Amino acid sequence: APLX
Amino acid sequence: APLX
Amino acid sequence: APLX
Amino acid sequence: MDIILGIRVQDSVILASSKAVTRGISVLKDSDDKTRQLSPHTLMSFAGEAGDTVQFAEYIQANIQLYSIREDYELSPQAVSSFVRQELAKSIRSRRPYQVNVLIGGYDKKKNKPELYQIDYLGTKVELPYGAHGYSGFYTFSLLDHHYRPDMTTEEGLDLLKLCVQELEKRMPMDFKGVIVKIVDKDGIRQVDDF
Amino acid sequence: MDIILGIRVQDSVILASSKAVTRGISVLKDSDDKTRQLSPHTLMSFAGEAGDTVQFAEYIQANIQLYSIREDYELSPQAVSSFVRQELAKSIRSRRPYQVNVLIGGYDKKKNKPELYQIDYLGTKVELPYGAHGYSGFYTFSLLDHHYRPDMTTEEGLDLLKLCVQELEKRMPMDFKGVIVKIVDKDGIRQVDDF
Amino acid sequence: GYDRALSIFSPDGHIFQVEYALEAVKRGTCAVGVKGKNCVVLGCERRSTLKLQDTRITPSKVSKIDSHVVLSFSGLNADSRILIEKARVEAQSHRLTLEDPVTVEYLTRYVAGVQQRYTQSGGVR
Amino acid sequence: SDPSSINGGIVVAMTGKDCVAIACDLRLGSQSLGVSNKFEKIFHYGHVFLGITGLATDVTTLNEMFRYKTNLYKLKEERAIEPETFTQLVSSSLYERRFGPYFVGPVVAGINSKSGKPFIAGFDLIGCIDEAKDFIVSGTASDQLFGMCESLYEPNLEPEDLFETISQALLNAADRDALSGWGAVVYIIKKDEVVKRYLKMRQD
Amino acid sequence: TQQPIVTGTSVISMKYDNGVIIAADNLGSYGSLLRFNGVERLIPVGDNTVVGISGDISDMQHIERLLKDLVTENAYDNPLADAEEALEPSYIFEYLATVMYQRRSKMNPLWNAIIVAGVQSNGDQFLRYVNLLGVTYSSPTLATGFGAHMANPLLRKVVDRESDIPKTTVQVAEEAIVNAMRVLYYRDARSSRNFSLAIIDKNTGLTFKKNLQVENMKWDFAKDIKGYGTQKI
Amino acid sequence: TSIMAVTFKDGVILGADSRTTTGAYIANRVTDKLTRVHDKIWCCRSGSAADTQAIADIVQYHLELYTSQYGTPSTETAASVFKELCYENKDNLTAGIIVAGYDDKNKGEVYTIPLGGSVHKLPYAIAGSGSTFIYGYCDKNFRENMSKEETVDFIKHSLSQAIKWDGSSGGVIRMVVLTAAGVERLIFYPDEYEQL
Amino acid sequence: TSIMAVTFKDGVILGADSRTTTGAYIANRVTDKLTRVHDKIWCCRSGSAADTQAIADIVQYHLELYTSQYGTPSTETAASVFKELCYENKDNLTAGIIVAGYDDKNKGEVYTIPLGGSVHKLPYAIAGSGSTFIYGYCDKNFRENMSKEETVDFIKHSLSQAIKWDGSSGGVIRMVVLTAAGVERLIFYPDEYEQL
Amino acid sequence: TTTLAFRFQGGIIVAVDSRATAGNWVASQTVKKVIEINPFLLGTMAGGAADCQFWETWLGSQCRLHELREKERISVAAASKILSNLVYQYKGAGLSMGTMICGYTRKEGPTIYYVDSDGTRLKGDIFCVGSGQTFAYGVLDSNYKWDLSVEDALYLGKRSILAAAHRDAYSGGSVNLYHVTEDGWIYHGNHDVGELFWKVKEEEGSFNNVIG
Amino acid sequence: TTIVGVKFNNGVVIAADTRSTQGPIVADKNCAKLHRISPKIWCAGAGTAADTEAVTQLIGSNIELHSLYTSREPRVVSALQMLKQHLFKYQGHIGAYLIVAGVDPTGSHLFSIHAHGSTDVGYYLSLGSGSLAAMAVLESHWKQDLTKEEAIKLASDAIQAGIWNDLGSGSNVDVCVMEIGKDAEYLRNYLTPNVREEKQKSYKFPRGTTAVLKESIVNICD
Amino acid sequence: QFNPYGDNGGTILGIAGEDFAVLAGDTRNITDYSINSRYEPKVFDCGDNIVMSANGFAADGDALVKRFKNSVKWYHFDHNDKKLSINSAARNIQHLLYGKRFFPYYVHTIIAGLDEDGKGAVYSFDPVGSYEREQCRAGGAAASLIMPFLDNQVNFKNQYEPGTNGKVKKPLKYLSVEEVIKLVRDSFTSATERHIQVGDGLEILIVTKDGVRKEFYELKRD
Ligand SMILES: [Cl-]
Ligand SMILES: [Cl-]
Ligand SMILES: [Mg+2]
Ligand SMILES: [Mg+2]
Ligand SMILES: [Mg+2]
Ligand SMILES: [Mg+2]
Repeated sequence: APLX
Repeated sequence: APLX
Repeated sequence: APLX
Repeated sequence: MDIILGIRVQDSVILASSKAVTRGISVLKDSDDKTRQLSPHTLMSFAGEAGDTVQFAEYIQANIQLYSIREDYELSPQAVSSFVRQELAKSIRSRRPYQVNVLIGGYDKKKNKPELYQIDYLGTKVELPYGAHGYSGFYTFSLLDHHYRPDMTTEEGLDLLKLCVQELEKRMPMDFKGVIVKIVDKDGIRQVDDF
Repeated sequence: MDIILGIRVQDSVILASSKAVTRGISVLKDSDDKTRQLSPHTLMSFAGEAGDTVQFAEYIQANIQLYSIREDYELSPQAVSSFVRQELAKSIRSRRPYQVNVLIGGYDKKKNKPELYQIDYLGTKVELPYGAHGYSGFYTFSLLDHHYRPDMTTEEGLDLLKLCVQELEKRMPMDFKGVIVKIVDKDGIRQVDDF
Repeated sequence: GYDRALSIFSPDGHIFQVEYALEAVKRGTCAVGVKGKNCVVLGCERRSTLKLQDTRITPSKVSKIDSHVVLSFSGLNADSRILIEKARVEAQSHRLTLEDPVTVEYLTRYVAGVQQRYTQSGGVR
Repeated sequence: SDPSSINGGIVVAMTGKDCVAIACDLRLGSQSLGVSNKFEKIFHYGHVFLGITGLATDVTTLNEMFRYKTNLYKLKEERAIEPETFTQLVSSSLYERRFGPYFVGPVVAGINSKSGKPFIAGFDLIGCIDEAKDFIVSGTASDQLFGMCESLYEPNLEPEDLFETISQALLNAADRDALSGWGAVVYIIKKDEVVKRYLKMRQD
Repeated sequence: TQQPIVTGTSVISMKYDNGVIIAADNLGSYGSLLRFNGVERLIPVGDNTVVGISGDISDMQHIERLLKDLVTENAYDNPLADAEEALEPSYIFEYLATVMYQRRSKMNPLWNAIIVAGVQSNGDQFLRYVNLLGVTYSSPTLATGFGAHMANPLLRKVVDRESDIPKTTVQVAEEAIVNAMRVLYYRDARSSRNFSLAIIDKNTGLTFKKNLQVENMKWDFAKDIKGYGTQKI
Repeated sequence: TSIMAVTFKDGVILGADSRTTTGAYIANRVTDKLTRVHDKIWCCRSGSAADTQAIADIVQYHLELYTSQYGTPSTETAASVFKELCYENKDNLTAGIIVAGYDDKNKGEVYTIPLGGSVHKLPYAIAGSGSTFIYGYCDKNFRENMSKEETVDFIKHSLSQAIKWDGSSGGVIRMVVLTAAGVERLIFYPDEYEQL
Repeated sequence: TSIMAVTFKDGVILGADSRTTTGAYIANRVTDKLTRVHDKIWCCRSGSAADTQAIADIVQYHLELYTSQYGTPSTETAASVFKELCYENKDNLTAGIIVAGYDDKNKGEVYTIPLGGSVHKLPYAIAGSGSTFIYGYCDKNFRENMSKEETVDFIKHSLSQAIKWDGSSGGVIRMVVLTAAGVERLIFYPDEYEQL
Repeated sequence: TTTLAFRFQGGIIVAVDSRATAGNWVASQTVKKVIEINPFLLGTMAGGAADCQFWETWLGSQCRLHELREKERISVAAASKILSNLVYQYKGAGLSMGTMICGYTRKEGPTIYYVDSDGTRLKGDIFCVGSGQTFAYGVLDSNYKWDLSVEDALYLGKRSILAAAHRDAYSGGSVNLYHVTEDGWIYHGNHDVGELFWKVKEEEGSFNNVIG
Repeated sequence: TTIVGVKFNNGVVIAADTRSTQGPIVADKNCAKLHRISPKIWCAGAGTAADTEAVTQLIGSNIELHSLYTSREPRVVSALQMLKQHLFKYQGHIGAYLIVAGVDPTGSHLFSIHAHGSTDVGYYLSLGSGSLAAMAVLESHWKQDLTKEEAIKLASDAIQAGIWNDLGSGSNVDVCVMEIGKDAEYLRNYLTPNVREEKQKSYKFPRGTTAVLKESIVNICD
Repeated sequence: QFNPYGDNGGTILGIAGEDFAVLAGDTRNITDYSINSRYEPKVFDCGDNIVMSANGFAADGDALVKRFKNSVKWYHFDHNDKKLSINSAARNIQHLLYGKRFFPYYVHTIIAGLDEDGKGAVYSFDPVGSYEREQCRAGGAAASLIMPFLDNQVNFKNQYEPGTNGKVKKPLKYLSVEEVIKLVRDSFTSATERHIQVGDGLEILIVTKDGVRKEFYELKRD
């Protein structure tokens, strides 16, 4: 999943 | 590898 | 165990 | 539990069920009757997980008997088998499913025909001329495929059944302590005492 | 494999071994002799992992027969049992151990005494008046504790053995297809054909 | 390991070490074999320069290889024990794999093969 | 213990010229053990036909469920449900059990009574509608069916020709699958007549 | 059984009318840490071959030493070492492919993906791939890692099949490679801006370009992007 | 991510990179991680994109409802609402948030909220995977009561290094200035900050 | 560990903390991680204490035998021997080593050898768990051809920050100076470097 | 698989199916599961296809070497024991074999040995091996007599495989029959289950479960 | 799947391929991956096919009711907000990866949504297994101030990259153009570059080839 | 943990006629969802009129072919340039495969050629060396799609003579080289439609007493  |  |  | 067989002939349904109850390395009982009468012309045999089997069988028995009293009428074998299937179909998606396999032998008085239904714990129903549950089928089915005829008498059915039990007693690893045999026909349910 | 029993009486050693060979859900054979003659007055019965049992038994047989030819002399039952124990003791720390349990029944001609040795796959040796391997002991030992006497005849030993087999046939889960019985005494080894 | 080729050919085409081994056989006590219609008999000489012997325990000249085959010999006594031992082991090994005792021809062929091997192996006589 | 391959079975549907065909095998087993050779996997509600492969208990349950729902539909709507509408009903009902699904592979087939258009559709076990002009396949020999259909199929086949194509697709696919076969049934569906044919096939 | 420690990312390459082009960035990553920036991952062998390597850098340096030793060994007792009996790209590749498959078969692989680019003695272009599994294949365009997913699609628009190779010039080919390296910098989290590029031509020979940078990038549109949906300010 | 917030003489400035990651693939190279929860209360988001977005939206809702009843909320109040969500749902969240705001009474304030949901009021804060590489640099270079231009340079140089070493950080450097004057957005491109 | 080596005008300087860790317990607070393998070729040890000691001893043996036959070995040669051990035994070793030496021809040289056993020649190198926190600081502050006093200050300030943020680093800062003049050992205590 | 072999008055009947399966995929319908070790010896194949095919051909080479060295046909006991001792050396490595060494010799007479990959070796009159063995046993046991004619015994072996082929999903294709006599083994044809089932159903009146 | 979205002058365009796969098998060679949420708000979906269809229909239904309730044309941010809050609630178990695009009174919009509930804004976006192939093209050829005809060309080129290079994508290219002040135009099978070649042989069987055991007329009437 | 195997996809097909044999295979090579090569041959002429293909894990496939080609070379050296018959090659390949029984070559092997009577021959192998002669065999990723089609068209299964009540089968006959190639081409185009790992190109090697001839055909590239 998209991480920052 | 098939069986019999 | 001992680490550095 | 383990061995339950069923054969539908011309005028009757014959159920055969093993007498052994084994727990661990001990045969606790050698005279266990793995069946319940649901109605005067409908008999159910069962096998599976300990406790679940009898609990399920008696629960079904109570419901069919309740129906009989309410309507003053006997449900057809087809109707009973559908009710039983639905209960198992509900059960399989429950928190703890009934792990019970059953055969339902009945004589339809309106049609004047014997009927044998095979239902597994998933709720998989089939009407058959002969049926079995567990490892029993792996010997009997091929034997019945050969020797079975649709126009057989009750006596011919019993001899055909003896042939199956003999094969199981020869090739099965476990001692199941023989079988109790019960016949379902137009006159109701009766037990064969000498088998 | 499964059931091997042994009883040492006044003048002889009696070994009883089950005839069944089961693989999966099929009894492949019902007349299997689970024993090898190591010398004229020494008999070994065996049970355990498939293949290992016969391979081990025949290997021991070859070695004792080789010894007999070399020295023109028969090794004592005690000597044979120690040799067998050491081989199993070696085996247990090998790359792939022999998973075989044995009973050794022999008649010592120098002492004029029957001798029964029980050895498991770890190399655990004990001399006993009566012995068993596997689940067999859980029924027979308590039965023999009660009925066994040290001064019994061979015929009394056979009746005592019948009592054990009857108990196993009643309470054991598996059908082991009866037993082959062999007697070891001063006159050597012979088989009881009607049991 | 000791490798020397001890058994070798000579100019005239003889292997002297094999021929000298025959001279050791010629020195040994006499041994005779006669076979009848339904039996075989093995006779053996024992030299009488040795009195005060104990015949109970002294190694017998005829040896059982199996219950149905026997072996006698002439020549070096110590050498014969090695052949007899190997023969006895092979007899049991044959029973184990073929599930039948050796034939006399087979047992002979094995012993002879062992003898032959020692005529073209390095470091052995 | 893979729910979609315990019992075995196959269903195939095809379109032709002013007609549709749907076919299925008759096997029901328990893994290696063949149990029944009379287990039909095609059902119909009015003129709409539904084939279902997968776990047999769910096959039976869903048939009973869609009979239930199409009967109430007819009573309230005062008309028989159409294939396009029924397809949506099947999709909704399956997705309702998104995180506890029926282990099935349904196939809708029929002709719209108003427009006369042949219609077929397929679903995965959780409701995804797969619409197709040509053919839909389902079951333990779906790979085999895809191969047979893709090669044998041509558009605008007459009912009698379409029967041969769908029959040969099913039979030869079933014979390369251990868990399928033991008899077969083919439904040929025209605007206002439906013919049902049992096929002769090898029984191993 | 291994796990890679210091790693190099994509290697990309393609054929053109007279030769081959290959490129790779100068980064040695240590997991998410962009540890080493002066790492050369293109290694020339003679004046006719360039071996581009991705994956474990310790294993790359081992392969460097093997190729170095191969040149030495080929020169032994070989008067035509700089002529007819010089090392061909096909010889160099088959050697590496042999080693890679042998090492995977001993369950102790060189954790790399390798592309051998060069020109044969008869003028034919050579371009072939091999990896830690010993898997080999050839194509007009070849790329490793992220390059396989992002570069290949772009390079295949120029040379989509064999017949497009004679129609592709060195100017057009290099332009596509340089563009692909920019796209990899936009989208690969273990890539750097700095890279090396090599051209092996059948006429002009081996041209090795160091210290190239990705340039002409598009970032200005970022200022207009505010929030993640409903945000106005 | 690489994110930070720094207080200074006139107020506070928030800073962030613009990269979104799905594995080693950059899913978004122009992401906005500096997010409004109130006029002059903003936050820097790190960790899960979904979690931090969902939290920020809920906080914005709470502060909008707060404002309708009780007027402008303090920066401490905003940080408290973030904490409550991050603490009580710690088992299901991956959110590292820095809250920054400007009051007229309290001037510039910075609160950092790590994974556990604890609250820490600081003069400046750094967070995200890329922050690890600039703890040394930021500690040595930060001074209190810096000017706007000095603070912008401090953040620019800091995130420049964080981006240089962290593979999970990159793209543009976004900044948001919070003062009495208002709200100013700044952007800085690779060609500038890379060669610092 | 926090370790580094830095080349400068007159040669090279090695630097290290003195902390040895067994869990969160400090097994030795005065450890010497700067290790002689030859007169003017030294190394910084990080990772497993046992592994790095065993490797260093073997290298020292190899270089002593090298010297007996072929005279003084180059710094590159020493690094190669380290590499050979670290690379070939990568599955069983946890050793992050920095090799530093002074030749008269080549002057000061630094080679870093990470976990995999790769070799990297650099102007300066940092390694160990604490190095992560000073990548930003070291990159911004390092210059080539520094003086002895400048290089000492650079290492002192760098390891000071590494120690400050890394729980696995601490104690005294040891240093070893390698020049034509000879070999000089330096030590710096907490009371000095903490308040930098 | 389903394979059987039994002893009777007229020698040994050997019957096998011809199906190979990779999971639920039917790989082949024409596999030779009787290996012609030599004109006098038959081996049946169940379990691993390669394991059985490779090592039973190898067995034939060892039997040939025996008769060259000993100037005499190998015994069924000795042949079976070469195979069993071979697989026992590999025990635990993962070989998969369920075989039956069948042959006729002067000293032994008609003999059948069951040999499998965990080292079991059993002399016996009747054996069924394979995933459909239980189905074959049922028909075989309930119909076997030592005094069966060569004609009847051939049918029973064929009918037993058909029973398994029908019920077992992993058995099918065709039936291969063999008769083993002193003189050697005689082949009795390949019988496709496709045609054989309907032929048996019609003529025998069995298989009433199936839609006719 | 390959799906893309591209903003242009006076609106937005989305596109998709038309292959659906179960494992390595192509289940549908011409499925529709472009969904309508509202007349002028369209959705491109990748991932679990049932989830994308179900979540787009549910939000599409609720958007219609919302539009009727408020007497206003639906906004893209409303569809975005409702989708993300639904997807977040289910913690990624609803495997819907979406590109949302459309026009409304506020203007023209383009978003993406991931299964866990995170959203992104952009002028060009790509999702699905062929997103890397598509994004490579978008990153190479995209520029500010695209025309309608340029955006359609760029979008369909990005889908083609996925069709040819990604095994998960194939068959045709669908497009939908949403321009401000105009009706949205759905271009089903805008490109069809994968037409099946003529077969070498007809496999039409002679009638009677198939063996038959029983025939019977089926009653469909009451 | 290191996994020494991979899947390179692709599919192969061997058919035997009266006086000829064909061995066909697609030219696509893949890993996961990516294409490695659109033209990477995997059907090889091995000398002595034997063609061979080992499909599955390409590294093992190339190694096996390499070893067999080498086996043919040494057979000539050791046996006075004797021609290696197809039956002898088959047995030799069994020993090559079974030699790695406990670390197998992950490939399905097929060889084709002419037997010693000049008649067409196809042999097929499992990964560990079990082999069998057949008229017909498909191998690889799309084997399950193609094989049931061949059963129906080559060996004429389930096809009965019209009007005969399903009593008499359609009788087997040898197919011409023209008819066989039609079936090969249609088999692969069908497999290309429904299997993602199959496409790009088709290469067919035809073996007669005159030698080995090649034919190439384009396939869909999506
Ligand atoms: Cl975000
Ligand atoms: Cl230390
Ligand atoms: Mg079938
Ligand atoms: Mg079958
Ligand atoms: Mg970066
Ligand atoms: Mg394709």
